[PDB]
Amino acid sequence: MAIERTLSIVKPDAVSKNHIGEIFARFEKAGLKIVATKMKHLSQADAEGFYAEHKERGFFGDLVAFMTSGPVVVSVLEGENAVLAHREILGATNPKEAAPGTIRADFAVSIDENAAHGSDSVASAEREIAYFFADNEICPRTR
Amino acid sequence: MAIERTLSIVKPDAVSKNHIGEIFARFEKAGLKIVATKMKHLSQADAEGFYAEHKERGFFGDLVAFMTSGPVVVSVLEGENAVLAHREILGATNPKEAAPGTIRADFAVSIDENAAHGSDSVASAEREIAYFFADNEICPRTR
Repeated sequence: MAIERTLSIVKPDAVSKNHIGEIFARFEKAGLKIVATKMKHLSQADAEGFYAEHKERGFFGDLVAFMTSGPVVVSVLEGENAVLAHREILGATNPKEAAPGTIRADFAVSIDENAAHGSDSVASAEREIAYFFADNEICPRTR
Repeated sequence: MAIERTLSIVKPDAVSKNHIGEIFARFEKAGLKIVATKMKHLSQADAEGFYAEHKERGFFGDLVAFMTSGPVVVSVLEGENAVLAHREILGATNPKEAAPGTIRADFAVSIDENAAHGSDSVASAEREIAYFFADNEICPRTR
């Protein structure tokens, strides 16, 4: 259908075990294009701001701790049906419920340590992308 | 077996052909760790500054034009013997002279569009890394 952009995060687990390349390759093989990317070590404030909607939930602290335990790679992916297609390759949030051959199935150890993040929707994608990237930071493909 | 850092650039050809993941994976498979990375679209000044040592060369204009023709990915790779090790997996600058299985052999179409850059020495690596990255930008692995 229409060209969408979605946020990817390779989480501290997948980075520490050096799966950045393999994961990126999954994106690109499925036809998604990386139009922005950067490695970051999120501060407590960064993670808390990003996951702000879950501020009152029981798992908030766990989530913040895991996402600040080490450097991540934050990326913007562009393509047809990007949000859902990205979601398909990632697999279920729960790696034990994730289908074989997906990123979570292949690289995730647990719920907390589930390798990668992807935006849940187009609406969530715009906010998440805007959280990590200035609009002039997202590089159109020339060439 | 002393740990070094070297600069990697995925050039606009390999980026436009969506080989970022595959190339990254080659790095990680070789025991190198990605400790910094970002996608950038180099300005003419950016490119001219980085390649300043070739300013007087005839091919300078072609080099700058190609390296500004589209987005690149600049990265810092870390590991034992990183400079030389990176150059081994990259292969010869000329893809016709590159060994099988190297990045240039697999992803380069020509000498001009040869997929990727790697620092040629420790002195140049220290300069190239500092050109694109603040020390505070290079993320040590904490897990």
